[PDB]
Amino acid sequence: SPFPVTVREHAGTFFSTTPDTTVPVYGNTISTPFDYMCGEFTDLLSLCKIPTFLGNLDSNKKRIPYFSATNSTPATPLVTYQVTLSCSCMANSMLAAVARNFNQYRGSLNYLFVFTGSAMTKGKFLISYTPPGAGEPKTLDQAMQATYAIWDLGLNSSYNFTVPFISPTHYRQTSYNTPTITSVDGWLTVWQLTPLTYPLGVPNDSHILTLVSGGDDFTLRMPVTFTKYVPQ
Amino acid sequence: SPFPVTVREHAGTFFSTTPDTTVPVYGNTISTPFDYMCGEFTDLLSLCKIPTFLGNLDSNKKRIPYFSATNSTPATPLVTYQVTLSCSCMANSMLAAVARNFNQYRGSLNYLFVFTGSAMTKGKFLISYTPPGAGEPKTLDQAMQATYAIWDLGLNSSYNFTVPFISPTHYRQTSYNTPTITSVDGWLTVWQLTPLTYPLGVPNDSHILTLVSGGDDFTLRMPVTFTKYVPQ
Amino acid sequence: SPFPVTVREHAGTFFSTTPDTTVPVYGNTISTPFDYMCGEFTDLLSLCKIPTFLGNLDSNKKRIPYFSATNSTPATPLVTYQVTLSCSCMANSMLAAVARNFNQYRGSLNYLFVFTGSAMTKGKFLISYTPPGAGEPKTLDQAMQATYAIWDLGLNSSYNFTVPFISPTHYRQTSYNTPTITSVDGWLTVWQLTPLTYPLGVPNDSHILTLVSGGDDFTLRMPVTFTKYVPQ
Amino acid sequence: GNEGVIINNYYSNQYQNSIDLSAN
Amino acid sequence: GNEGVIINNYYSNQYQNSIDLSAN
Amino acid sequence: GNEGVIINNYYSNQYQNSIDLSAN
Amino acid sequence: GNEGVIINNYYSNQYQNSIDLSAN
Amino acid sequence: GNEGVIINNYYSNQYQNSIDLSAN
Amino acid sequence: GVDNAEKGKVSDDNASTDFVAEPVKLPENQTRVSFFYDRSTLSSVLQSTSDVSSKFTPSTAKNLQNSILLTPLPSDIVNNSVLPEQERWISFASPTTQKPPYKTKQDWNFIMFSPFTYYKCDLEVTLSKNDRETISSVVRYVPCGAPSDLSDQTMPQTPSLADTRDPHMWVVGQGTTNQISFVIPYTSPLSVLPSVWFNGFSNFDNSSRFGVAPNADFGRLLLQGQGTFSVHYRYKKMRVFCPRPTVFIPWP
Repeated sequence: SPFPVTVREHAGTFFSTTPDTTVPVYGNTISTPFDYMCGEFTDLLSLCKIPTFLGNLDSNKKRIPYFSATNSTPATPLVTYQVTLSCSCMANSMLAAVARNFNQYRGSLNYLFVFTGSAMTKGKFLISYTPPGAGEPKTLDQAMQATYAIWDLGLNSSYNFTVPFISPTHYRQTSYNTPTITSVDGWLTVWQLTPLTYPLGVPNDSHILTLVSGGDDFTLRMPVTFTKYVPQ
Repeated sequence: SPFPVTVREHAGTFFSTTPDTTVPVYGNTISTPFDYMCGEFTDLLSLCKIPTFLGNLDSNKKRIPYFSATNSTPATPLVTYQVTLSCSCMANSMLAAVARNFNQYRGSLNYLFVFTGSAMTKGKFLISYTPPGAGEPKTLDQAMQATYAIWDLGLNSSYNFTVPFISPTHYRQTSYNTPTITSVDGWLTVWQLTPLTYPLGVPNDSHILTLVSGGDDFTLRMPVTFTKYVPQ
Repeated sequence: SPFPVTVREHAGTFFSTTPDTTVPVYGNTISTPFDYMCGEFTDLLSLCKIPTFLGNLDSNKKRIPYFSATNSTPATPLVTYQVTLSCSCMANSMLAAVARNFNQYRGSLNYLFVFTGSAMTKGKFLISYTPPGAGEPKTLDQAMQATYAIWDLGLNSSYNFTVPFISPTHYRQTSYNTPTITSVDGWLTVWQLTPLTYPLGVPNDSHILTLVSGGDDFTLRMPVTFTKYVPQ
Repeated sequence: GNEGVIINNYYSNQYQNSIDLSAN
Repeated sequence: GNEGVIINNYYSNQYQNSIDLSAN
Repeated sequence: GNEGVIINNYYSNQYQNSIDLSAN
Repeated sequence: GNEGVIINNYYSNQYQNSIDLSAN
Repeated sequence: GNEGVIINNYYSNQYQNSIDLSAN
Repeated sequence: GVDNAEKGKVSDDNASTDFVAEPVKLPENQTRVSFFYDRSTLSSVLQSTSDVSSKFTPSTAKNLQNSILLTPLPSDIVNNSVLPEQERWISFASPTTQKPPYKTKQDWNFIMFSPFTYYKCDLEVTLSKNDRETISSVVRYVPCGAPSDLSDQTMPQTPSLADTRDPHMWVVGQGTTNQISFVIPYTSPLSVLPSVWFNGFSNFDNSSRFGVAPNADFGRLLLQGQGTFSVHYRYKKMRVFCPRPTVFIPWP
């Protein structure tokens, strides 16, 4: 006999994210075999962990994947990156590209620096991560009072620096209208501890490539659409 | 094959209190961990049992959390509270605040009195609960003919008085348009048995704090919305 | 009690290919017995494997089921069939008739040639299948550089030639607007290796019947409707 | 052919379909 | 609280409800 | 991914979804 | 006669149909 | 009285009906 | 700590490597490719001015055709093609504004975020009428690369689109809810589809439009009946291959 039904108040509604399927109109069809394929990946996090380039500003305000250093120790940081997946600095990194499609993140961030100067060039940098609350570090004295690692040049070319996940909340926002304590987490500044030093016949300026990616315990969640824009 | 259905006469109706759920549009989402939290409570009754302040009238018709007593024994009660969770007297107590959102109650009521006079002040009060039927008690002779307890001042500062649940019905209304035998249950009056007595150098007036709450076997039921009002 | 239901956004839609049945309005009816019947077939592929006639062009542009050969060896192929189930050449073969109602095919194709000349006539043909990429073979030298079989006349009248399924994709389109690498697969050309030879009193022209069909491992898939036309 | 439903047909097989029978 | 249906929820528990998890 | 229904799919798996097959 | 549904009647047999009873 | 449905009530008995209780 | 990026890969560290810290990982799986793409996103729009019982005829009106090419990539009439074909670039609808809408159809969310070279999946399509006027429409689904069959009616006053064995849908009446949804299997003859670019031609004389793969779609949708309908795509059992760059975003 027919079953009595109570039509809910949302009849006919199309839920773009309902966790259910719809009617198949061309079933019993074989999906063209692709067993020969390679390169498949199943988690978008894989992408977030691939170190990608940061956009630094050239002397002519042009965007370049590195910063310069020479035979001197500035009283100010060579570069300053605000730790937000919203930083214009990492706007075109795979990390940010993926994060733009998610609401929150959690975990470590890896800032990879690759020294491209000559083999004869030496020097030491102090990479610091300053948590918020007391503002951006104004001096080396302040920067070294927070989380930091000293990078010494030599045989190995790069330094993998991790910005520890230090937050009042378990998750942090990927973007924001105005900075809040849940969307902005401090700064990463790299200072010149000792001047880049070298012999004669070597260009005064050395270029350090800069990249970012999510660390080992980095995660993103809540799929969303980012603010649309016109390509150019 | 498709199932025959009989669409009930209430199709499309939105039942605000249907005991069923609706469609999830963003599932497989983790609720931000909060295991570190404390202070959680699961029953609103917990609140009803917390003794909260009664609003007594000041000589200038101002509302105060206590009443006065001195070296004399008035022929009339110092205070009179009609036992109704609707009493203007307990209007701002947590008990009444919660009860306003429920239809009926049942069980004991606790009226807590705290003597705030000096340590040198002594005295005895007769707290009486008069069930209805013969009207409010006009004299001490009448008051002591109903349920009562004699409160003697001393080392212990407060007296926890219980208004027994005496009713023709198992449950009683929380509010009413006009008083009925199921919404009004008598009066609680506190009399001065012996005058407050004290030595020289002590202020003549002593203040007794007054509070209410549901007793050990107190319960409320049937969630409802109280008569709205404009805050001020 | 009535069951709460969520009416999907496609209510009332008639799906011509839904894999479900509809309501029976005259059940418990016996299908007139037909157990005496013969000739039943259950797979349309059976039809595709039956060799059927190709349409060759007559000297007056008329369509005939064969081509001519004589006492000479032309520097050009006697016939050229582009391997596409869309070839106008096989347009009226059962293979093409069935394929027109399917989207893709896969597997071998059998081109059957039947020599109808006299018993006194001899000769050898070189049947070649040239995969695409370098265009149609212009000479015998080019044709014999691809897949080919030499057909020698004699006691047995016909030659069953197979066009191997050589494709960049697992399946190939049955038809197309413009030729693509997934809808056109090369050419089958038959050349005269040695001239048809014979004694006196024998007509100079011999007729070779030409047929096509799907091979042993030939399959079709995805039922569709072909471009309609007006019979004539 | 084109029978892709998990749950059994709501109508009896004798009603949903014609009843096939052999005269021998 | 206000869960009065005999048959189980049509949607998974992980989808119908937020997933509760302890960070410790 | 986004499969949160308790009861099995009403349509066969071969109809509801494309049939995955290996050519080897 | 014309009873071709697999699943049992939703309504009790005593409600769906008249109750047949013998007076003897 | 007038309960002629084979399948159990979709709503819990405590929700579909008033809960009867003895005060003794 | 130190490393060498020239290797082609460096370790994925957490705070414990260089400092006195602990891993802080929490389970999460909303980043899985299948889950991420398993949701409906606006991907196309369709418009028809002819009734149900009539002969379907390809038409365009202010950049809206009455048929669609099922592909997340940009599609539109290309060089006066009879039906929409896959485009190689996106153009503004207006010749002046230099602002969207674009004249080309696509799943903006897919184009803006497709960090892979190839993809495989089934397609759940949703078609919705843009206004509340009672719907009365017939839609024909044509498998990838199959004949469009834009023929005449074989019988008077019948929707020519329904005159086929191809999967087709017919919705009409005040009992309906002005929409249609269904799922189709991957039907392309290709094993996997190129998600962004196809570095090659589609024909043997290499005369096609370089950059577009042959039969890289899920078929087409032809519609007849009055109205404008928006289309959504939902990628079922989505699988992706070979990581690649995302669309560049202007520097803030």
